[PDB]
Amino acid sequence: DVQLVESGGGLVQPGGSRKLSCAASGFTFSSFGMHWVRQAPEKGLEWVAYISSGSSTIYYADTVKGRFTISRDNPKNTLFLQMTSLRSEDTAMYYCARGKYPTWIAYWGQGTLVTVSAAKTTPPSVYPLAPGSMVTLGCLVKGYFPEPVTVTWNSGSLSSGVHTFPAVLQSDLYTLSSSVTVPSSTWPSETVTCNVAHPASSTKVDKKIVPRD
Amino acid sequence: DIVMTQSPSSLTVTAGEKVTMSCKSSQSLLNSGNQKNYLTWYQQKPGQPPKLLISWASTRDSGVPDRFTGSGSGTDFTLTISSVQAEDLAVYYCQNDYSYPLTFGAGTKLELKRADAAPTVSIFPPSSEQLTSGGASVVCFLNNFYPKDINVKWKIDGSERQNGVLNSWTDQDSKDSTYSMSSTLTLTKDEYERHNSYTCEATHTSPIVKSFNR
Amino acid sequence: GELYQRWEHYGQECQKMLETTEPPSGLACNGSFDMYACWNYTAANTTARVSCPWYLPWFRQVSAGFVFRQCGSDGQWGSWRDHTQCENPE
Ligand code: NA
Repeated sequence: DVQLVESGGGLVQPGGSRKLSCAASGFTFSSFGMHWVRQAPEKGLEWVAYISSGSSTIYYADTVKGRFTISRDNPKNTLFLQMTSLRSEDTAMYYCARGKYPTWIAYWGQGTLVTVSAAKTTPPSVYPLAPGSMVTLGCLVKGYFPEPVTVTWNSGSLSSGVHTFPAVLQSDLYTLSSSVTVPSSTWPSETVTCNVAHPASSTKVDKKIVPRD
Repeated sequence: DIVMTQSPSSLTVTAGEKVTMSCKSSQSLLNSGNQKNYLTWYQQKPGQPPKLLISWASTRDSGVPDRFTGSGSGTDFTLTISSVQAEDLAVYYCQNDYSYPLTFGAGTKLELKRADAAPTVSIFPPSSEQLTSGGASVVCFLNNFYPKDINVKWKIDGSERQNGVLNSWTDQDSKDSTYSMSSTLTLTKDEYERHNSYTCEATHTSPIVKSFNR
Repeated sequence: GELYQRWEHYGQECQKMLETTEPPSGLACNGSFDMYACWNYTAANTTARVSCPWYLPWFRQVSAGFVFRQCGSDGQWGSWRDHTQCENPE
């Protein structure tokens, strides 16, 4: 199958630079033109750039021409986007995309999030949410910047019955909670751990939920 | 540049019914040479990248079922979904595929009408870790309810607390079309220790009440 | 005036189709627009066909015809062509 895996997102200061990469597999990469498309948070889709299979023709959107350079390394099956002179309005989830005749844009990658802000990276503090006197447990991921974080339970094995709530912004810091619902027979007889990742700070936390309060 | 205008901005429908949304371009997307309209539809699930639905106005991509129908020509285009399922919850974009720059509409968000459901509510005291560092967040989960409109009230020793509460609603669920929300009452460790009973109650039917002491 | 602009679009359509497709498995001739017809990726040692280009002023009366070209066994196109089915039927 076709899959595009973007990489290189994170925090950039206004006016700085950042290079995104897109690893492609499942097709003859050297035969396809490639796009970059971005999506501001809670907003719509904006096409950014296109590069033909041989890098011979290239199109840029007006809001980007002069600052961004699209390029590719066909032997390494990789699409690149070199961004410069970034500003707040460049904050978006950035997608790479491949075409499929008759359309220019058919397959999308998972995306990588780029935050342009003068605020500083801070890792999250992860707190367990054990109840007092099906059981629901939680993890509080408080005071991090920027987005995103990744929350899993027991490393993915606990998949259904999970609610990870959108983060709220306060004092230049994000905070989210994540709930999981399990049968009373498993907890606390077996282990329930939430795994919180914050790539912008290279933080990875495993917090085990211990019962009392 | 071709401007793409989609309407309605969003709508809600119950499962089994059929929906129609419109997409209009400021310039014709019809190539009279090959008689094809360069209009493509995408479906973006919550928290997912967009998915190709229909290309050249009416051609379904392989794997897309028949209940997704695209039509129109020139500047007026329409997407129609019959037998709407729970999983159809998404934002539906149309895109100018005729000439560069490629431009998208603002999208049509498809939401679902569901049977009313009461929330499953759980309350959690602050953790000892956070207490030791000076903070005290009390978390209250309201999971799998409908409709989205819901009220949370915090009570400290029987007195309503409104200072320091932050609420966050999830997107609609793609399977059962319910909503969930988390309510977090954050206090200093100092003020938290000055009281005993903490209560969050949900109202949408009498209030559903969860509490703890200490 | 309109003929040439339609011919431009046909050439643009050919580039797009090549940039949004890949050749079939194995040795194959590379896709190419030769200013007359859009030649698709074609398996080696075959004679390719594509519809008479829709930019011809008489396309309606030749729409079911084809222009032919040989894809050599070496993955290289031939220089000969049969476009008799695309001739203006006066
Ligand atoms: Na190609």
